[PDB]
Amino acid sequence: ESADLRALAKHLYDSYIKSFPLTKAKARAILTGKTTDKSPFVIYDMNSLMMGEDKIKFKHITPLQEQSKEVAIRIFQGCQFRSVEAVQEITEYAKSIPGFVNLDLNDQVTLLKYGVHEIIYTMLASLMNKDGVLISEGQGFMTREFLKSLRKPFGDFMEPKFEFAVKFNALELDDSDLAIFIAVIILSGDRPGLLNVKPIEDIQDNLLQALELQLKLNHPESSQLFAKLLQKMTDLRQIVTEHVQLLQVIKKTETDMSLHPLLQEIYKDL
Amino acid sequence: ESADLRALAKHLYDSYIKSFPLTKAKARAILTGKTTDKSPFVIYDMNSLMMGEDKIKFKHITPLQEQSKEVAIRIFQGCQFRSVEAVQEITEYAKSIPGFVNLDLNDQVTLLKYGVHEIIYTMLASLMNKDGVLISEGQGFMTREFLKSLRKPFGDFMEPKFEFAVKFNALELDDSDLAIFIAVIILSGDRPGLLNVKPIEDIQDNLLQALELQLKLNHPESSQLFAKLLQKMTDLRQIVTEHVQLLQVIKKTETDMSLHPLLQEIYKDL
Ligand SMILES: O=C(O)[C@H](Cc1ccccc1)Oc1ccc(Cc2ccccc2)cc1
Repeated sequence: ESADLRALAKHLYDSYIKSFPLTKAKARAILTGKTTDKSPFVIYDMNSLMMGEDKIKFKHITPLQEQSKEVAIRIFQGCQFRSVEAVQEITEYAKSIPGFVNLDLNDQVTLLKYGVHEIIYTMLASLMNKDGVLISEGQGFMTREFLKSLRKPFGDFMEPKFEFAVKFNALELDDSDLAIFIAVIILSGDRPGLLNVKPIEDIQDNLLQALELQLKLNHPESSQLFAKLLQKMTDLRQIVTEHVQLLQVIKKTETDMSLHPLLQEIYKDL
Repeated sequence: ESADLRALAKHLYDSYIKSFPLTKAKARAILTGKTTDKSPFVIYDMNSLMMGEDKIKFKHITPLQEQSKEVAIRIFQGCQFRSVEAVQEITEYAKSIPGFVNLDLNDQVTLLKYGVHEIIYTMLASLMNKDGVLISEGQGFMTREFLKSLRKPFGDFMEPKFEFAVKFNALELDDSDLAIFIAVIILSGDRPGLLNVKPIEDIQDNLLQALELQLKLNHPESSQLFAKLLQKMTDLRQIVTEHVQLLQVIKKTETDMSLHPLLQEIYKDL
């Protein structure tokens, strides 16, 4: 019954709105869009980052570049702090998906553990355009150039996400569409270690059904949009795999430090 | 008009039968012992192997292998042969996909280059069950266990293909379904280096519509089969990537062995 599907879609949208502060609609207004009423601080250079990190609402380290903590490192570690926040927002959203809390607890943890990275990059694209990505709740904007000019190991960290974003954003999905897509990603079914795959696939089946109707009604002229979005799931997987890769490579840069115990703890691997 | 999509489905199924000598229909009839009009000889150890060249057409070695191209080598030299053969069969099929031959020559080559191995693993599943795979046009059957017991590097080649096969086969697709799915794979558009992406996406869109109708009519009770099939496209990409690194390992261990020219061209790093 299209009734239930349309109902499911609205529910996910409302839940999505309350779990994620920065929506794509908002990010878009700020980005390429005009909506010039409070332009974001732009970070396009070392001086920009420096002469602005003290003026921006960032919570970690202050701008200090002179043989004391490399810029690239501080920026990378900065993305970790934010990803850790996103994880909690995503976890809260997952709990609103009909049926999720009723699943085996271990399976719930497994789905979140393997789905968080794919969701993070999916939503990150909402805050990106070909020229840069929004930062700090949208109060900042770090250029694509400045990021690619960072240290050798770190100058290739965001590029692949930028490439994905450009292609993903070409589908012109809106929040209402994304709310359902993100739920499909969470209720995968092929994650390793799952104990009871049936209820998970049963829910995804219902979610996919809802996603298809949402796309047909919200994008009547976009032929086969459903199929195209689903194929983007292969691009996300590669982004993630490729990501843990550069991560291990970085692991061979910073290691033994008797001052990171409690801090390194808060930031595991995911 | 669904009428035009049905005609396209028929066309592709027709060309598929004409290009691929060993269909899934024939493979299942051979595998399901219920049909013993012509059963396969089974290879599950060295002795069976020796006896294999007896009744089966094996131009390889039968006796000793250690000091004369070991078994593992003989088997993969044979595998290399079938793949090149498979590539030629797929290339022949590609030309029948409406619009393919009318594309920029450079793009035709790029589409085949990236799509060929994804198709091979899809079709290779038609020849597999949880315990082994048909060989030599169905005259033989080599055990999964036998293959996994080969020399350190050679024993890791097939296992992931079997793992893929067992799950892909759970979808219960038949030849008419696969003919359209294979065509969908070839006309990607997100392949690296494409010159004219639009004409490619226009063809894939039409093929996707054809695939969706086919699965709805041929599998009326298989909810979200279309979406489930499309997601399998992520498993294929992974298999290709692992396969490549294994290949790079062999190239360094067997400095006397050679990767066939046609396959060397298709492959590349990164
Ligand atoms: O990579 C390929 O194109 C083929 C693809 C394939 C793999 C499994 C079944 C069918 C086709 O699989 C190969 C795997 C290893 C090798 C290594 C090899 C090189 C020279 C001689 C013997 C083996 C060659 C092909």
